[PDB]
Amino acid sequence: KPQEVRKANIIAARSVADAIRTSLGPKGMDKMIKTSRGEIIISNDGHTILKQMAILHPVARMLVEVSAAQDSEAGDGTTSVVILTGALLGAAERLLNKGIHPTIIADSFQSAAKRSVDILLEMCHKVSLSDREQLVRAASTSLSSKIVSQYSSFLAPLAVDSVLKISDENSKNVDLNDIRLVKKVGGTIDDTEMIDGVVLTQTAIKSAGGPTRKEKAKIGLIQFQISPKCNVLLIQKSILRDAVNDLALHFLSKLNIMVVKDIEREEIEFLSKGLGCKPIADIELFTEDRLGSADLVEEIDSDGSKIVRVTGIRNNNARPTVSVVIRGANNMIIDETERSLHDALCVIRCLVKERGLIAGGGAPEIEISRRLSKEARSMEGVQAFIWQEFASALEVIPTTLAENAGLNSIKVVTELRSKHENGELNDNTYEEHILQPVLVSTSAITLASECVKSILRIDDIAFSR
Amino acid sequence: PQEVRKANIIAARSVADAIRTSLGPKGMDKMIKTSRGEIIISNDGHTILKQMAILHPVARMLVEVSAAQDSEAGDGTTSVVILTGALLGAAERLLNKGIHPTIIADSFQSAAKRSVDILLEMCHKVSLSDREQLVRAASTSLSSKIVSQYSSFLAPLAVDSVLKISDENSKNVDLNDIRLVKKVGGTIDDTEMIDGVVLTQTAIKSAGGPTRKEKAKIGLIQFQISPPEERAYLLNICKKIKKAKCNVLLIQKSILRDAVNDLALHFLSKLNIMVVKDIEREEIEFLSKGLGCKPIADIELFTEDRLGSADLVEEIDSDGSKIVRVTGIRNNNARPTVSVVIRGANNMIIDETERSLHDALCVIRCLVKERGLIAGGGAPEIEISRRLSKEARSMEGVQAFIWQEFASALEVIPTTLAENAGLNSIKVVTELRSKHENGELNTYEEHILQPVLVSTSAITLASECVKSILRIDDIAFSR
Amino acid sequence: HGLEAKKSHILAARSVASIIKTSLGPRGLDKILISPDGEITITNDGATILSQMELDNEIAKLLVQLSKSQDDEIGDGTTGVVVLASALLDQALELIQKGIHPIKIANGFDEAAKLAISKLEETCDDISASNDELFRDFLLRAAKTSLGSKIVSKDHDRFAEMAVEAVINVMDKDRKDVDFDLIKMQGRVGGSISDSKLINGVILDKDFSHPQMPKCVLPKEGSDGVKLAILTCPFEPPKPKKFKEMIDDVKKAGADVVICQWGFDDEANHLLLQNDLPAVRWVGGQELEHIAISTNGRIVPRFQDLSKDKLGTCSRIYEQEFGTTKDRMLIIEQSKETKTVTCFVRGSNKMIVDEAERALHDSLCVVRNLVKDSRVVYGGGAAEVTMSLAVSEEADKQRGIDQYAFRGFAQALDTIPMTLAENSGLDPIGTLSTLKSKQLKEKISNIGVDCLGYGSNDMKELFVVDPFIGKKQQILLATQLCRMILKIDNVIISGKD
Amino acid sequence: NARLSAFVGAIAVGDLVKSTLGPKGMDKLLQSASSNTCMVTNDGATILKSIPLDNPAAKVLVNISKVQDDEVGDGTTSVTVLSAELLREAEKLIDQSKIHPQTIIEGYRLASAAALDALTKAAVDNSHDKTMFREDLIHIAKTTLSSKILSQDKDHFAELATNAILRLKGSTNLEHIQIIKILGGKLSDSFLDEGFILAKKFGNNQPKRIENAKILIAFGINTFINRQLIYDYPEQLFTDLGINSIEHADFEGVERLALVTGECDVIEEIMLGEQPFLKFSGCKAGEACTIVLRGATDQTLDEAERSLHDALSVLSQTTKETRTVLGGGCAEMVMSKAVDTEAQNIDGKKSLAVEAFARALRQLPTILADNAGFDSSELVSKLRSSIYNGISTSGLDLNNGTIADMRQLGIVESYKLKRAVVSSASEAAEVLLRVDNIIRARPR
Repeated sequence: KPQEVRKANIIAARSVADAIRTSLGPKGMDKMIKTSRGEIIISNDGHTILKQMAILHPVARMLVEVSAAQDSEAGDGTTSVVILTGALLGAAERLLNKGIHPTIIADSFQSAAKRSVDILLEMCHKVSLSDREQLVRAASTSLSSKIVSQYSSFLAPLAVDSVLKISDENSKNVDLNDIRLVKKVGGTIDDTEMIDGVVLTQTAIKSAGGPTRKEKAKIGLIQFQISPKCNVLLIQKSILRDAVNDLALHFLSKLNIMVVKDIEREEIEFLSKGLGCKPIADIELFTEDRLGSADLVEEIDSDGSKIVRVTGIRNNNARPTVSVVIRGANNMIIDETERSLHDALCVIRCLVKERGLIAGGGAPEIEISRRLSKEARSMEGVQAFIWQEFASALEVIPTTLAENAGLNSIKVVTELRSKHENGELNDNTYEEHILQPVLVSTSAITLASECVKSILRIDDIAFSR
Repeated sequence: PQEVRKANIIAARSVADAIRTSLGPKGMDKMIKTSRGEIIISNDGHTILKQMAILHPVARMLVEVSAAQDSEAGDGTTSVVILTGALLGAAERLLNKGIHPTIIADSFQSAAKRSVDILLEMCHKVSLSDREQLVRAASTSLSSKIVSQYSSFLAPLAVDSVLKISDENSKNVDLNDIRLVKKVGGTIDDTEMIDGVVLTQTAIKSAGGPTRKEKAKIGLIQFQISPPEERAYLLNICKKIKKAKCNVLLIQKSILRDAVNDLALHFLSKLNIMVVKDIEREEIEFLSKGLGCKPIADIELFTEDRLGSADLVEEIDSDGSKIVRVTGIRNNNARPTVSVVIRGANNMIIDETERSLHDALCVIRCLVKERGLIAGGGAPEIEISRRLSKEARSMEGVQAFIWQEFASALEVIPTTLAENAGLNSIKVVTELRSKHENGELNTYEEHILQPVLVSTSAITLASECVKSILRIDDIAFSR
Repeated sequence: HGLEAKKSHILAARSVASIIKTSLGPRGLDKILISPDGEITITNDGATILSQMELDNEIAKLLVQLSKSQDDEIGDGTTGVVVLASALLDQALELIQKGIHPIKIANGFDEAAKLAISKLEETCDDISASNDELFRDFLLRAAKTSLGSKIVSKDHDRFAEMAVEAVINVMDKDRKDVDFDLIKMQGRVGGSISDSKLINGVILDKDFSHPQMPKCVLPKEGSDGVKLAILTCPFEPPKPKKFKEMIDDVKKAGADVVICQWGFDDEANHLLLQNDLPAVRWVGGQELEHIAISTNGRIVPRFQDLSKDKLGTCSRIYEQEFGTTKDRMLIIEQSKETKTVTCFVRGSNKMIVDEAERALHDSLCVVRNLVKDSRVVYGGGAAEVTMSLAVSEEADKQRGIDQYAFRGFAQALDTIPMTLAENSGLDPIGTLSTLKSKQLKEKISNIGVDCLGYGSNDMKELFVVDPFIGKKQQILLATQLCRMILKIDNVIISGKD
Repeated sequence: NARLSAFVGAIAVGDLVKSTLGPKGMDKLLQSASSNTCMVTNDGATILKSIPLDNPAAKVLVNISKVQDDEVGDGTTSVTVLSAELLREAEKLIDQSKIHPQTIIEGYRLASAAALDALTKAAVDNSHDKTMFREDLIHIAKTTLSSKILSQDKDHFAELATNAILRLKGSTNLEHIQIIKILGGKLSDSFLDEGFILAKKFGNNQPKRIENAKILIAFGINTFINRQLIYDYPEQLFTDLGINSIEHADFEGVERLALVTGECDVIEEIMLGEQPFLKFSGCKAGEACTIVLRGATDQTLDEAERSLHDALSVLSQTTKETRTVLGGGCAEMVMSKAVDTEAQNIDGKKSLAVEAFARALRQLPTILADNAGFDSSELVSKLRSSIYNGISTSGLDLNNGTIADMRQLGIVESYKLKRAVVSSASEAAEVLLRVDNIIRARPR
């Protein structure tokens, strides 16, 4: 029974989706997870639940990879994509009882996903990146879900102005890993410096002889360490042996060469991209062509930070990589602010790759299910019946939102089909400032079609070592 | 389907090997204790297989084969079981070679027919006109019985009895028409042929009974003389018998009522009508054949045309016997039969004497169907294997290997004869095959002879038995 | 309880319904059944199969209770209602999990059923108002569908006309009332089906007592019908709580044959033989009523109350020998239309007689609904597909909670064409989607699943019609049954003492 | 659950009679609780009726076998085995072959027409030279007497049944031939007599030979016949009046007398087997014959009764249909070619259903070679290659083991017998394929 073995994995996969189903939305139910090490963590984020769940089931681990790609591409909807995946698995259970092979089930999802996107783009309102008033109100609403509210007014133009410089035109995917959120102890939320050139994670030399400032400097990346025309050099942090000898600090001080040591190993790959330089393993291969370009290098300390900033890289291959600096008093300030602004950059990232926006709250899922139900008569054969089950599987997202909010399940869903007939995208979430970008709803359906496909295509599993 | 046949062959081989030890007079006797507590001891194969109450369905067929062995040939009831198991034991290796039992069964029938012609060519041709070999055949067969010196006079009495009913082309003759009546008293030296008929009982011992009558009619009557004034009811019964002039009345024995009332004895005494009562049910069919009469249920069915004729009906005076004899039945339609009276002082005499005469009449009857005799002692079993040795090379196909195994199974009979006698099994058999280059059938000087029908029927019955054993591929419960 | 029985009632109905799913249609299963009275027959009729099924679950007992009342109205729609009612329970199970009360499902199917009736009437066609010349061919070919699965299919052309006259005679054009008690179904062993004749009157299984009595009754020089005597009192001299005086009352009244409920003496056959007056003995009480109605007679309680007006008059009375059977029954016909019609079928085997008898009785029930409503609809799956597309389209226009109750009703109607497609060797999903495309983009028509082998769609050319009152009766009983099942949330089964 | 029990349960029915098919077949033994009722017989109708079966689907084949026994009386084993082979292959047609069950039914319907057309094209009859037609009746009688003890003397019995049917010239009714079984003598001593031997005598004491007798079933009659017994006084009064009364005439004896006479020239009384017999002579256009079989025991006669009755029932049908076909595995081989011939143009779902019927036609001769001691897969495959393309004459030989002609060996079959087997077996298989569930009412 090769199909019955797969049905056992489908039931186990739907059980995971039912656990995440209660956590959907800000009013969703939290989940308590106790790790084997003894750490007790709790949260409503579906991405953090599936990461620490330590699923031993081979097929159920696909939801973790989809949730990882959901946050890496769209950045939002990691919880809803798991529920949407379980809906197609439940709809395919009745298909297997009718004698339908999963290939037709998987192939029809490709035509259903591409059709759902084209229908979604018809009702979507196309927006342009040249309008700065739309991007401020879009990121400001995403910051209302956190403790910081009144201080988020100055954080809205911070995320908008950083993307517009690197957006250009027809950039398609824009990696947010190049945008670094600098978390330093001290200061306040209202104190922020863009410093579009670059921002490091480390301080300067506190010993005697260190210039700490240099004009017209070339910054290279050196993975080597000095232990028993380059103005500024970087030394990789190594706790095993000594990084930079005290005698070497006095030697380079006479040569008017600024030294910054103890560079974090995580930022080595980050600085090799935005600065457009190359890592130098050995001094024998160390040349001038691998250096950077900096007009002025200075160390500016607001309060206690003692951080060095660089501006005007002016590199042809490299681009204006911007690092955002975040200040705050308590540790819980710069932390929650980091995750809040990270989700704001993901919403802006969705508008750059795909223009247009829609109103959230399960509004498009109702009309798409209505249009696909009427268009199902245009097809013929087994594929025609799949369009009817695919439309019913899209109604689980708006139904769960009504269940987790305390409202009547079946009553609110009927009110959606009734109001959406006369009006178009009017139900009002636009007056409530609820805006979900179209790329999130597009990626949630696209990744669900590939996730359910990779499930049904497994007809058996055996021990392999 | 082989698991059903292999289970039946092994179960039947254990039965044949158990009876194998009983072959010969020196063989091992088998004991059977019935559930009622009775224990019997004897070497007879027909008695052991009958009282064994075998639950195995196929093994019960050996009883029917042993029954036809004694009914046709009259000898070899133990040998036919050994020969049957010899073919079953040889068939075990045949199934291991992938041979279907149809070829195994069809080859035994073809080998049995060819084995008859081989024995007839080596057999001594004799005829029934010579009484020299007929007397010596029955006399030497009684050396295994209590009778020894008196067996010399019993041989010619059995020869002349068969020669009358044998004729020429009659071939098989029913042995049930020969009745041996045993009675206490007298001796073996006193014998009377009485070709007319002999009854099993005495006559009326009451007062008035004539017990003897001359020129009387004999007929079977199922009626009974009983009371319902009573003498008037019995007078009409005796008057209707006088109408047909029937002076001999035979009443079937029944425990319901009596036979003849004492008041009717005085009525029949004046008419000189002899009455013989207590006629057994087995003799009802016997008297209806030799006498040519018919059983008469009622008094109206009694007619003169169904009555026979009797020269003289008398009751012979003897010690503790009083046997009634009838001579001169004078019936052209009914053929005569032989009924011999057996007398003796001890009850154990007249018992075994009757059984001893059974084996003497069968061997003589074997010469009636097929003339000639073959010396026993393993001679016919080895002689067939000698001829099949060179004939097996002339065959082709699967059957060629069957002829070699068929001759090997025939060696079991002479091997058992050497084992039960205490002599070495293989050593005696090799000495017989060594002299086979000179001598052939040579036991002739020891006055030990065997008829050809026993050796012929033993092969024929065993060939069909084993043939029917392999035909059962399944055992089902059907009620 | 609530969380328990509501789930168990759905699984209990699917177990019994799944047995008869493969038995639906002419391609279904003929099941072997053995009655406790000793009668053995083989038929696919759902009313007989469901009645023989006896189980302790209370959900399936409602199927027998509904089929018992439906047997008198139709009797051939037992397999259609159970499958349709089970499809409503399957869609009701999903509505319960969505938070919809079970009483809403009962009221949801009520408005959905009445809405689908008006949609079917608009697409319905009429016979008498369209083509009168084909009115004869409609009744003849309607019985051919039910007789195609039986040995009758060879001789079906002869029995097609017999079922038409039997229904019309027992009914009136204006009233359109047909009773099963007025139609007698009888048969005996021996002969073949080609010798079966239609009888306009009772049977009584009478040999006319002594054989010297005349086996045929003459009109006696143009008299009025054939007068028969009906006696509610036994034949015997009067005693407080004579044969020549009682026979004179029959001769003066002119009754040729005398029918009585009790036996007669041997002297009765001697006096009735000289006057050529056959006698009838041992007639049941129910058979006495059918004689006076067909022969236009009266019930005479006493001996001296006889008269020419109270004697039933028929066309003639003759005794026709049937094969080698020693029964030698009677046939009483009538020239005028009577209220009693007796069907008589012969067969070479006892199982063949009962097989063709109930097969002919099913044809009488189909024609009964065809004459009740002149308007007929196209069956074979085309009725369920047409009624489903109308409800599914109007479901979006009807808002509220009942919007999902209307969508589930449309999907429940699709079970019938998918069930017939599974028994016909075709894709149930592929055929269902094909039938919807032919009735939408091309033109509005009725095209059902093919019960008989053919090479294309559009069975309308084959002129296969079903009665509108028959199909409407099925959806009403299926809706009424589905509501009643939802009204029982608890099953109380007492033990045994 | 029901389909698994109906398919396996019906195969077990065919596995009981699988050894009773063919002249080389084997005998089946049965044992009851009393153990003394065990009887060895190869009769297929006796095995099916005696063995009780709790399977309701298996009881269907029992009643169908009774209908086949009434028409002919032989070939009932081949009908059950052929119906079992269709169900054994149907298990593979459903599960792994993806075929609708009704398609399997429609597949056998289209395949049955091809099997009947193969027998029609292979049916050859000779109207001229009645001596050649008489030899065909001899060869058919040898196949009917097969599998029975009579096969020994069957060579002598071949002319007994052949010459008996030629003396009828009339209706196929078997009431003209009366079978009398007397103990004693070899089986080869049986003879054919048209004199209507009667097993009962007449009167108490009356003359045996009667001349110019007038037979009257109940006037100036010399012979009287009564169904009941006779009282004593009139039995004596009938003798003085010259009227001979016959008694103990059953319903079967009266029907045989109505087909002969009335008057008769000579009534002679003979004595055979120790019982009075009556041999009539000088009837008026006598169509009736009497076959007297002499057996050794009652068990031999009881098996010979139905053996001769079934052999004459097939020869009686050969008068209406003179077409004959070649048997001994050749008839089933020719029909196997017509199935694959019509398989060239066929639908997708019906292809494997009809092709499975072709292999089922070769399963009947496969068992015939099993009980013959030969190799079925080796011998049938060699014959199938010759029958494949043209030149179809020879067929399976159960004796020598090679490929020999059935016409030269004298093995032929009747056309009416084969068309009845292919029909009844096809209708028997369609009933069991339809039933996926069995529901039994609660008994009382």
